Amino acid sequence: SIKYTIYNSTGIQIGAYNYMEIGG
Amino acid sequence: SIKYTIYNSTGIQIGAYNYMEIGG
Amino acid sequence: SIKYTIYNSTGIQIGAYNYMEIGG
Amino acid sequence: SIKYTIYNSTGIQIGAYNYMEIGG
Amino acid sequence: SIKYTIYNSTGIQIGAYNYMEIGG
Repeated sequence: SIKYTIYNSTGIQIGAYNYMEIGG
Repeated sequence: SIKYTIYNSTGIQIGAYNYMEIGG
Repeated sequence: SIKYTIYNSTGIQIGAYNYMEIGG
Repeated sequence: SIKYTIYNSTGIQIGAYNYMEIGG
Repeated sequence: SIKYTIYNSTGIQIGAYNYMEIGG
């Protein structure tokens, strides 16, 4: 019974074995 | 019974082995 | 029983081995 | 039993080995 | 048993090895 809610965000990854790089 | 909800967002990836790069 | 819902978003990728670049 | 629903969005890619570039 | 539904959107690509560029 898990529920996710996202508002006004940037850079969402939903899955496995993903790669993300965030730069200033 | 997982549920995802996204509003007014940018850059959504749903899957595996994805790559994402975010720059300021 | 997974369900995804997206509203008023930009840049959605649904799949594997995708590449995404986000610039400010 | 996966279900995807998208409303009023821009730039949707559904598949593998896709490339996406988002600019401000 | 995957099902995709899209409403009132812009710029949909369904396939592999696609390229998409989004400008502000």
